[PDB]
Amino acid sequence: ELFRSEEMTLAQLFLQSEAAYCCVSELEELGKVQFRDLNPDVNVFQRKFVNEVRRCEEMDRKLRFVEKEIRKANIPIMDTGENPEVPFPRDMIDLEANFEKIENELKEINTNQEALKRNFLELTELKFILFVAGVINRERIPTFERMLWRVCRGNVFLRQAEIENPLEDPVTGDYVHKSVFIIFFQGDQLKNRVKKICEGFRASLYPCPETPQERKEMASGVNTRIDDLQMVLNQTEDHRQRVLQAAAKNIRVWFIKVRKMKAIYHTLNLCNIDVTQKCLIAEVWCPVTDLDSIQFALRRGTEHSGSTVPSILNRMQTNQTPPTYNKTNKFTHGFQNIVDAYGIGTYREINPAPYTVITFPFLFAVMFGDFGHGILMTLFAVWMVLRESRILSQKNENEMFSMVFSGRYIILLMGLFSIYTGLIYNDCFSKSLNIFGSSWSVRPMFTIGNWTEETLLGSSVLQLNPAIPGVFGGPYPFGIDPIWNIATNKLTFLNSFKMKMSVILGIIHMLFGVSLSLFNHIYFKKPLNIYFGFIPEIIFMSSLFGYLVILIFYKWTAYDAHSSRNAPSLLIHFINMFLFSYPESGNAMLYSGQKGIQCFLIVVAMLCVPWMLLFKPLILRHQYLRKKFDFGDTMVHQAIHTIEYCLGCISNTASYLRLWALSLAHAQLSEVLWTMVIHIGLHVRSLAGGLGLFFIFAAFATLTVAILLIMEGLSAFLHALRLHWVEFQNKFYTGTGFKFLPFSFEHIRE
Amino acid sequence: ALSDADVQKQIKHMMAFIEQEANEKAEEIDAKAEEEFNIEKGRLVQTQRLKIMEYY
Repeated sequence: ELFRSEEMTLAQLFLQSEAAYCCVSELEELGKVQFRDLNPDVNVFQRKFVNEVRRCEEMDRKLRFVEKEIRKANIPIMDTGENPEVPFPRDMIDLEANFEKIENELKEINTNQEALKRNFLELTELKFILFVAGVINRERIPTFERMLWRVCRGNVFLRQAEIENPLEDPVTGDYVHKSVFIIFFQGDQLKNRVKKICEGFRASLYPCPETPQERKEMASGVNTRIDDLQMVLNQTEDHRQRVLQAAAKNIRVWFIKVRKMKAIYHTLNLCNIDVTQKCLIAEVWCPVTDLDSIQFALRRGTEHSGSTVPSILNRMQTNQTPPTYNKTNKFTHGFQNIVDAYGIGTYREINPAPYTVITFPFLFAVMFGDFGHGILMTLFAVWMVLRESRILSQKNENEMFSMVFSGRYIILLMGLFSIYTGLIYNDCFSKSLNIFGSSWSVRPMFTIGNWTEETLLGSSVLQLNPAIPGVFGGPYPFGIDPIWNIATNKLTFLNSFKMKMSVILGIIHMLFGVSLSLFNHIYFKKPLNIYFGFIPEIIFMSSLFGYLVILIFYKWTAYDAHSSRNAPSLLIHFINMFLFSYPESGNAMLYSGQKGIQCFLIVVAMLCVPWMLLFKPLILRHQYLRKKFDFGDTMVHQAIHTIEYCLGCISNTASYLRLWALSLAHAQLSEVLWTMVIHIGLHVRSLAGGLGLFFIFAAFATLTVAILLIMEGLSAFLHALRLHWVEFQNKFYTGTGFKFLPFSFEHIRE
Repeated sequence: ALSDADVQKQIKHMMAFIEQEANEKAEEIDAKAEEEFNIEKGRLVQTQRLKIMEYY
C-alpha cells in the first residue's frame, strides 16, 4: 500500500444562482473543492462580477487606508472572532458604505486638526510677542542685523527677545529655541526694504502691533481664543482616537469578511453563466472521498438560500488531466513542498514524500554527522516549535527566518539523526566519546610483543600498532573505536570506511528507487514496462552495482591482517570485472570461481540492454500491425531511456560520493577550527588560561556556527536533497501533474 | 453522495422548477394582459360614452 494522489472526478454542478451564492460561500469555507474556469476567453467585465469586485476593491483600499491610521494609533486589532463566520448578505454593501463614511469623517477631522494646529502655533507666536519680538532660531539674525546696516546705517534700534523653552516651529514641525531681533523703520522705502529682507530671511514677521491698552486687551482675547482652540482640538483628537480603536475592532473582522466576499465573487466569475435561466453550471475538481462532504455542505448552503434548489453535483467522465492532490498536515506539508519544488507528480504517481521524511534527514545526518552540532541543530528546531504560536501569529518580513521556520519540523529530524550518526562517527566537535569500552589494544601487551623502551626512539617517531599480535582485537560496541580519533592515520582508517559506506548506502538506496517503479507500472497495467523495463533494469543495476556491495562486506569479513600482503583491492577487481581482465598474476582473487562469476554477471548486464533497449517498441509494432503509432519516435525515445539509465547508473552511483566528500570536509573543518582556535584557550598559566579561554571560546563558538552550523549544514542540506531529487526520484518519480489549488478560505492571516 | 436514481430525481426536481417558473411567468403575463384589457377598455368606454352623452 503506497501513498498516491487523491482521486479526482472532474465533476460538474448545476444549481440556481441564488443558491449558488450561498453554496459558493459554504463550499469555500469547506475549502476542499477547486472550481475551474468555464469561460477562459471572458474578461472581468464579461464575467459580470466586476461590480461586486470593484466594490470590494474600493472597500479594501479604503479599509487599508484607515488601517494605516489604526496601526499608527497602536490599536490591538486582535482579530479573534466573528470574522470566521463570513456572512455575505447583500446588505453588506451598505455596511461597506458605512465604513467609507467613518474613515472619511476621520480624514476630515485630522485635516481640521492640522489647520487648528497651525492656528494654535500662529496664535502662540503672537502670544509670545505680546519691529517685532518674533520667533527666530537666530539662524540669520547675526546677519539680519548686518543686512539692515547694509540697507541703511541702523537708523532704528532693533527689539531683542529670547524665548525660554521655545514653541515647536510649525514649518520645522519640532521645538527649537527662538530668539528675536527685529528692526522697525519710519521711512517707507526702507520699511519696504526691510519687509523684503524679512520675507527672504528666516524670521517671523506678521505682528500687528498697537501701543494702546487695547492691544494688550486684544492679546488677552488671543490667549482666550487660543485656549478655546486647544480645547476643541483636544476634544477632536479624543473623539478621533476613540473612533479609531472602536473601528479597529470591527476592521479586523471586516478585513477578512471583505476578502472572503471578493474571493467568492472572483470564483463565481471563473464560471459559465447560463443565458436562459438564472442558474449556474460549473465544473469543479474535488476529492472523491470528500464528495459526500461536499454534498452535505451544498445541502446546508442551499438550505440557507430561500429557493432550496437541489444543487446536484454530478460526476463527468473525467478525461482531462486532473490535479495532483496530496493530503498534508502540520508535519508532512514541509516535506511535500521540497518534493514539489522539483515538480508536481503525475496523477496517481507514487508519492516520494512519506519516504523523504526519513530518507532525506538521514542522508543529511550522514553528511552532517557531528554530535555537537546535532545538539545545536536540534535545539534550534525545538526553540522554533516551542515559539510556534508566537512566531506564526506575527509578521515575519525576513524570508530567511520564515523559510527555516516553515522547515522547522524538517530541521528537527535532521538534528535528531545528526546526533545518531555523530555518535556512530564518534565525533562531537572533533572529540570522541569513550564509554570505557575502548578495548582496541592492550598497551601493556604491546610492550610484551617485542617493544621494549620504544618511547626512547619514540621521541622522534610514531610506530604503528600491529594487527593480529594475538593480544589486540574486538569491535567497538557502537560507532568507531575512540582510539582512532587521536591517531595520525585517522585520515586513512576512517576515510576508507566512509568511501565504502557511501557506495553501500548509495547503491542500496538506488535499488529501492527502482523497486518503487514496479508498483507504479503495476498500477497502470503496463506489462511491457515490467517485462521489458523493470526486470532488465533492476537486474542490470544489481548485476553490476549490487555485486560490488556484496564484495565490500565480503572483504571486511573474509580477510584479516594475516593476509594483508597481497590483500585484494576491490576497486581494481571492479574495473577488471567490467573489462573481462583476468591477469595470470599480480592480483589475488577474493574467492575461488570469482572469475566465472564476474564474467557471467557482466554478460547478463549486457544481455539486459536489448530488453530495455528495443524489445518494447518491437512488440508494440507487432501488436500495432496485428491490430491493423509513431514507430520511429518510439524507438528513439526508448533508446534514450536506456542510454540515460545505463550511463546514469554509473554516474549516480559515483554521485553518492557526495556523502563521503562532505562528511570528510565537515570533520576537517571542525578539526582545524578546534585546533587553531580553542586549543589556544588552554595554557599552563592558571588565571591567564581561565580568562583567555572565555574570550577564545566565544570566538570558537562564533566560528563554529558561522562555518559549520550554517554554511556546511546548508551544503549538507542541499547535497542530501540533490541526491533525493536526482538519483532517487529519477528511478520511479516521473512525469508531471498540476498543483491542486482548491477554492478555500486559507488567507486568514493575510 | 447521490446515486443515479437520486441524480435523475434531482434533475426532475430542477425541471419541475423550470415548469413552475414557466407557469408563474405566464400567469403573471396573462394577469397583466387582463389588467391592460380592463384599463384600455375603461379608457375607451368612458371617452366615447361621454361623447354620446354630450350629443344627447
